[PDB]
Amino acid sequence: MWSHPQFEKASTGREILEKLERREFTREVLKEALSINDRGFNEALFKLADEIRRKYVGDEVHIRAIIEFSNVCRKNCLYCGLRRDNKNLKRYRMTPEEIVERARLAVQFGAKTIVLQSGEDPYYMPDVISDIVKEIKKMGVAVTLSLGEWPREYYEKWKEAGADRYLLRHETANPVLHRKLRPDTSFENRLNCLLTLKELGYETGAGSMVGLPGQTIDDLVDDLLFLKEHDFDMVGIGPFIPHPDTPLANEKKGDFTLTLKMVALTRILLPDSNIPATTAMGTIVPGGREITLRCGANVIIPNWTPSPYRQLYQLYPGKISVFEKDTASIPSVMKMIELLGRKPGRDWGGRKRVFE
Ligand SMILES: Nc1ncnc2c1ncn2[C@@H]1O[C@H](CSCC[C@H](N)C(=O)O)[C@@H](O)[C@H]1O
Ligand code: SF4
Ligand SMILES: [C-]#N
Ligand SMILES: [Cl-]
Ligand SMILES: [Cl-]
Ligand SMILES: [Fe+2]
Repeated sequence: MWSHPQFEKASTGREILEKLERREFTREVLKEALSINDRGFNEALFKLADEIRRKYVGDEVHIRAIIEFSNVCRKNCLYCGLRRDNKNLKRYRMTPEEIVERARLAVQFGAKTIVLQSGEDPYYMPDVISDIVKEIKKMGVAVTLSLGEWPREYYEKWKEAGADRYLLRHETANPVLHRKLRPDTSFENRLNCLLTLKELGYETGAGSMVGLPGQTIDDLVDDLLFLKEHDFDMVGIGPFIPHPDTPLANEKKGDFTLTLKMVALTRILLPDSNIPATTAMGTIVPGGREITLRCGANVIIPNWTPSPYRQLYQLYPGKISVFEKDTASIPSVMKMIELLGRKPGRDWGGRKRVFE
């Protein structure tokens, strides 16, 4: 019987980069790009993604100020510190006046988008959110909501109240793992929400965690292909960070390099999308968001949740630095952007269609 030797690894890695540069995004090519463990291949992939980012989204790093206004959640996701079964966390809700005034302060510090994010907290839904959104829209900025899965009628009310964008990370495109990790719901529910949000005219954001328990490289390829299929306006990617007060406490943490390759491939697949350097990337490696901004990301989301709430929004350990004042994050990220040679966004930074 005759032999079947593999190709040399250097020549394989060079061929994969060429396929990516020519935009031949077959499953095998995406799988091999995520499986190669070579510093020189990875650096060339990050440079390709940085090139694409320069050409189709430019040098602005858009600043979105987030206010995490309630840590109450009716769901029980196995990865999240806010899951309802975690009784070892003090819960909070901000008043609408606190939220609106905190948003006004971020606008005065120069944020051109306000992100409102919460647990799935029924107290607010739908009418308290609508009132808050109407007040923030009078400040002349964009509004992004990130409130979870709700009925079409609620999404429609919030669009009429003026909301521009909605971030609903898809978490994992594998439906069997999705149901195991999110026992209240399903990938079909999550996708139907994203489809409803797009049909209503929101700019929509999806995106997965990298390194979840049970997730394989083939699953990460399916996440990339799902993102490509829908041409999402925004994509939020970060590593899974185990939380000690959850069932996943003892599982492996998501790997930084693999997550950065996911960000880089997402930029290559979706050249004009908005891609944050997420909080979780800054949690796992010192300077992690700065690195990610050189590997295809073009958005940063400074934490604008005020004390004493901000330290209770404990999605994962290490998320909040207790050492600086709760107005430090917007000037800090502006300094970071300056030192990278980039500039803050000039307008609201909505996704544009310039590729093709
Ligand atoms: N342990 C963990 N590690 C990393 N990211 C996590 C995490 N737990 C939650 N997250 C991320 O935090 C995001 C926001 S949770 C708040 C918004 C809303 N309840 C929703 O679920 O969409 C989730 O989309 C998820 O990707
Ligand atoms: S990920 Fe969102 S829905 Fe799930 S428990 Fe956390 S806050 Fe609730
Ligand atoms: C999220 N950053
Ligand atoms: Cl946004
Ligand atoms: Cl921050
Ligand atoms: Fe985020």
